[PDB]
Amino acid sequence: LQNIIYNPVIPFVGTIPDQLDPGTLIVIRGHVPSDADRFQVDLQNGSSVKPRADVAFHFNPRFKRAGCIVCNTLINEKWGREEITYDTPFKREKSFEIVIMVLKDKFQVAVNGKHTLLYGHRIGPEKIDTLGIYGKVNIHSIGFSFS
Ligand SMILES: CC(=O)N[C@H]1[C@H](O[C@H]2[C@@H](O)[C@@H](CO)O[C@@H](O[C@H]3[C@H](O)[C@@H](O)[C@H](O)O[C@@H]3CO)[C@@H]2O)O[C@H](CO)[C@@H](O[C@@H]2O[C@H](CO)[C@H](O)[C@H](O)[C@H]2O)[C@@H]1O
Repeated sequence: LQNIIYNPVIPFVGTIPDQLDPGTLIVIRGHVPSDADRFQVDLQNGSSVKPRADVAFHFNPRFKRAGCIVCNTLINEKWGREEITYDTPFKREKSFEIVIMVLKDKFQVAVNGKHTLLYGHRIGPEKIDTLGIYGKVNIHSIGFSFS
């Protein structure tokens, strides 16, 4: 793995140091605290906050009731149609590994070595240069594998 960040402070906002061409991996290892209601990983076009940077891929584990993962895209401060995954591997008080693989037409996400979800590109992945990690989560490491 390349361009590793260890023990970043959350909220984390970081420049992705190369392009997300097909085959590129983003590998995030961390732990979910006991009081977590949600956290999110955002693949952003920049780091503007007003207007809020467009979010090509919002990957949003939620923990209330049975839990789920919500995926969506933010374009000019408007959320698109949510894509919900109900078979969620995340749990409070458990460590995890997220691997986001960039493919031509979509993201593929594996968590803890197991396929979790697909998310079709809504924004060109060439527009992505910024990794945001927010909410109730502890991140141990971030690393990339560029293709
Ligand atoms: C209130 C809140 O937590 N806001 C977050 C924001 O969350 C939204 C996002 O998860 C979308 C995805 O579709 O869903 C929003 O909730 C919807 C419900 O899911 C749905 O059932 C209901 O019908 O409609 C709801 C409203 O649309 C949810 O609020 O996520 C963004 C982007 O990650 C957060 O903004 C980012 O926050 C960080 C700090 O945590 C920084 O400030 C970033 O700059 C900022 O972009 C926002 O806090």
